[PDB]
This record gives sequence, structure tokens and C-alpha cells, in this order.
Amino acid sequence: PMEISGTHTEINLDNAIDMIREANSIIITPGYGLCAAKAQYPIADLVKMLTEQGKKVRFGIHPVAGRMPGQLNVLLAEAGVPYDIVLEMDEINHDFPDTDLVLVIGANDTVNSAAQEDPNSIIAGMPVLEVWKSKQVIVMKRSLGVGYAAVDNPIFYKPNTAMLLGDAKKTCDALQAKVRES
Amino acid sequence: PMEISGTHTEINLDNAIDMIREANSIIITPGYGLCAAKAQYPIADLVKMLTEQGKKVRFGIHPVAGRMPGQLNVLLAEAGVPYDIVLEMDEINHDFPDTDLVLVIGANDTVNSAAQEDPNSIIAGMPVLEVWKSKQVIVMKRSLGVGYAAVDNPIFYKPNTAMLLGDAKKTCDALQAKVRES
Ligand SMILES: NC(=O)c1ccc[n+]([C@@H]2O[C@H](COP(=O)([O-])OP(=O)(O)OC[C@H]3O[C@@H](n4cnc5c(N)ncnc54)[C@H](OP(=O)(O)O)[C@@H]3O)[C@@H](O)[C@H]2O)c1
Ligand SMILES: NC(=O)c1ccc[n+]([C@@H]2O[C@H](COP(=O)([O-])OP(=O)(O)OC[C@H]3O[C@@H](n4cnc5c(N)ncnc54)[C@H](OP(=O)(O)O)[C@@H]3O)[C@@H](O)[C@H]2O)c1
Repeated sequence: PMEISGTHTEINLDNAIDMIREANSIIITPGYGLCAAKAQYPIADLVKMLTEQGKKVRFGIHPVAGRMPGQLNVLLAEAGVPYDIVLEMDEINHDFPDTDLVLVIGANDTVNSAAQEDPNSIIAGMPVLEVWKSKQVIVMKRSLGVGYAAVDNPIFYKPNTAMLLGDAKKTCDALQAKVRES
Repeated sequence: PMEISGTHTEINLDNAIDMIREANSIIITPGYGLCAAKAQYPIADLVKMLTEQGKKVRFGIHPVAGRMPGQLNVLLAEAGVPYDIVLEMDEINHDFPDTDLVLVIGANDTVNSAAQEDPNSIIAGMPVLEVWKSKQVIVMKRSLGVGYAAVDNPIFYKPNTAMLLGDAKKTCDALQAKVRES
């Protein structure tokens, strides 16, 4: 017989607010999940407040995030996020090591470390946003489920990764609200 | 006001062979010079034989070694070097203090200690492979000259560094040939 296990951590909204408020630089890497939940709006609002509070907050977009090329740039633009804070993977990937917090919102395949850590993965070698290199990662999705490529993501079990489970819009709505009360 | 002195040491092939034969752990840090001279091939054969003699031989690749992204990884692969012995700087730098011998092959800026020793240097604070922390270093290049950054490299003058001057391919071809014949 055989068996293998994995351990992940889940945090609550209060803990997430703590991490956000303590962080000075933040990168948001959105994916298909944000698109499905139509979460562009609450996250745009949140980003505006954090920026006005003096934090460095930028979006890092994978060339193939979502389901259509440039789909995330369009939705973020529709939410009124400034174009100067929406960067492409190639221009921002190098900032992860120097980043305090990364908010992974409805992204999975585009931030999957198996692309570099598993030689026998089907996405091995494929370029991804290296979010795990930052100080703290908060993953916002409904579960530890798979993405389009149907493969497990090692970042879910890394020490510096915390899962904030729930629909992307609901979670961003709540965060945006609790930050407005600060 | 002051004037320090520095001495470099030039060695010949047989001397390099003795250093290799005597080393249990070897790390190779290749750079632009290896590519230019097309020395991937002889070095690949050399590593195979050494590994076969029981020696732990690995490659340490700097993120910006060569002149294109992943250039050294691609050329070494093509020459048949096992992906499992090619490591990125960040995953191997901590082992230099515990390494017997380092073969710097056509690398300079990526192994320049001035990044850590000269606060006024144009490369100050930039990460480099800390080859000089190992027991013995052998540098293979044509001269005591500069690399792309156009700055002198202090490791050529450290007591544990030996210069094995000449075109990288001509040199690697000879080393592989002598190693074979033993
Ligand atoms: N960009 C393009 O043009 C294009 C074209 C063809 C294929 N693709 C492929 O699509 C993938 C895109 O990468 P990605 O990171 O964006 O995608 P994914 O890897 O498709 O990520 C989707 C993630 O969002 C979550 N999600 C779905 N609904 C959600 C919701 N309502 N609230 C919160 N989370 C939700 C899912 O997890 P839960 O189920 O746990 O919530 C899922 O794992 C790539 O594999 C790419 O190659 C892209
Ligand atoms: N990787 C990228 O995509 C990229 C892009 C833009 C800039 N760069 C820059 O390029 C540099 C790369 O670092 P590195 O250590 O590989 O480079 P270097 O510092 O460029 O090293 C080249 C060394 O190899 C030697 N060389 C040239 N031909 C040789 C030959 N035939 N045989 C033996 N030696 C030879 C040269 O010395 P001799 O003349 O004494 O032999 C030289 O000092 C970095 O400063 C990096 O920032 C990289």
C-alpha cells in the first residue's frame, strides 16, 4: 500500500488584513478566478486605498492568465485600475524576491512552482509568476482545487503560503470593507 | 592613502589535473567565455568521466551568465549535461564554503567579489556566485582582463585562486583528453 500527504494553512479575514497592513510592497497576480467572480471592482477599490495609504501595490499579469490573451488587462482597466500599476510578467517577475506580500487571486497554473520544481510535470519549463519567492503569499480561491492544466500546485503547501478560501468577489468585497474601516 | 599588493598565480594543465584529481566536490561556474569558445562539448565529456570516478560535480549557473537568458542552460543541455547537476545560483551559492574546487570557465562578472568587497563598485550589492569561498578556485579565461561590466575582478588575486589561461575550448579539450588518458 501507499500514501502521501500535504499540509496547507488557512487564515481568516482578520489575519489577511493584518498581513496587508504590515506589508509595504504588494503584488497582485490575478487569474481566471478573478474573471469568473467578476472581482475586478472590489480589488481595484482596495488597491486604491492601500496606495493612498502609501503602500506600493502593483498587478503582475501572466501572458496567458485567464482564458483570452490580455483578458486581465481589459478587466482591470474596466475597473479603473491605473495602467501604470498593471505590469506584465516579464517586467515584474524579478521583483518577487523583494516583495513583502503577494495576493494570488483566482490564479493557479500561472503561479505554479511545479513548472520549475518538478522535472516530470506537464508544465515543466513553462514560464510562471514566481510568487513563492516573496515573503508571504496569500492564495485566494475557493479550494485547493486544480486549474485549467489539471495539476496540483506545490505553492499551496509552502511555509510562506496561506490560503484564504472563498469566492474571489466575496473575499475581495470583505477585504475592501474591512480596510475601509481603518 | 595606501597601496596594497596582489599576486596572481598562473598554472599549467598538469597542475589543474592534480587539483581536479584531488578534489571530492567540484562546482563549475560557466560564463560567456564558454559559449563564445563553444567549450560546452569538452566540458560535458569531462564532467561525465569525473562523475564516473566518484566525484560530485555540479554546475552553478548565474541568472545572467552569458549574453541571453538561460543561454548556459541551453548550451550545456545540448552538449548532454544532465539537468539534475545544473543548478541556479540561488540554490547552490550556500555550498561554496563546503566545496573543494570551483572551475570558473569563461565567467567573470558573475563571480566578481567586488560586488561584495567594494562599496563604490558599479556592481556593488549585485548577487554573484561566491566561488572564492571554496577551498580552491581555478579560473579559465584568456587573460586577467574584464568582462561585460568592464570592472576588475579581485578573485584573480586571492591566495586560493589559480589562473589557467587560454581559449576555453583549447583548454577544456586538453583537460578532457588528459583526464581520459587515466
Ligand atoms: N490566457 C489565455 O488566452 C488562455 C488560453 C487557453 C488556455 N489558457 C490556460 O488557462 C490557464 C490560466 O491560468 P490561471 O492562473 O488564470 O488559471 P487556472 O489555473 O485556470 O486558475 C483558475 C483558478 O481560479 C479558481 N476559481 C474559479 N472560480 C473562482 C471563483 N469564483 N473565486 C475564486 N477562485 C476561483 C480555481 O480554483 P478553485 O476551484 O479552488 O476556486 C482555479 O484553480 C493556463 O493554464 C492557460 O494556459 C489561457
Ligand atoms: N545573460 C543575459 O541575458 C545578459 C544580458 C545583458 C548583459 N549581460 C551581462 O553579461 C555578463 C555575463 O557574465 P559572465 O560571467 O558570463 O561574463 P563576462 O563577465 O562577460 O565574462 C566573459 C569572460 O570570458 C572570457 N572569454 C571570452 N572569450 C573567451 C574564450 N574564447 N576562452 C576563454 N575565455 C573567454 C573573457 O575574458 P578574457 O578576454 O580574459 O578571455 C571574459 O572576461 C554580466 O555582466 C551580465 O549582466 C547578460
